[PDB]
Amino acid sequence: TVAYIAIGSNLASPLEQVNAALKALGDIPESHILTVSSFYRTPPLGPQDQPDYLNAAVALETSLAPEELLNHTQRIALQQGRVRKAERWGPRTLDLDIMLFGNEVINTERLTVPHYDMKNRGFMLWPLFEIAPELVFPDGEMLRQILHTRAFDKLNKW
Ligand SMILES: [Cl-]
Repeated sequence: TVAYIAIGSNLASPLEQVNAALKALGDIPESHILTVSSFYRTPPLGPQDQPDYLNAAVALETSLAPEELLNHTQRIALQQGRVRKAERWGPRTLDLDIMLFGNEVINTERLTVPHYDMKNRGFMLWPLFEIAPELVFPDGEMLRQILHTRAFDKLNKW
């Protein structure tokens, strides 16, 4: 099954943080990276001197069940994030989210797929469109149309 995963980081030097997450994704059991988007840049909100977020989308082929894949993405987030050194929240973070899982709709306390807010996040949609321009959501919406009809912040490549 093809799952689409969002990666985001504003940790340390984000380029290598994201490369580490990618390596970890490829090391998930029964799973293989099919393609990775370009790396995109999201500025922080407000005047503060805060680091930019690096965003990417990954197509991962997997024979894992959705909640099994979630165990792994949560594990990698913990292991690679500075959760132990810093705090769960941030403000500096490594985010790994399952955006889509095949054509499945999952509504559980642990897992909601499609990701609940992805259709409002240009930093998820633009990278996803780069790697899956013909994508159609489970509810029938075409990714290509959402990008024509919703307002998103300008998103430059990293
Ligand atoms: Cl949907």
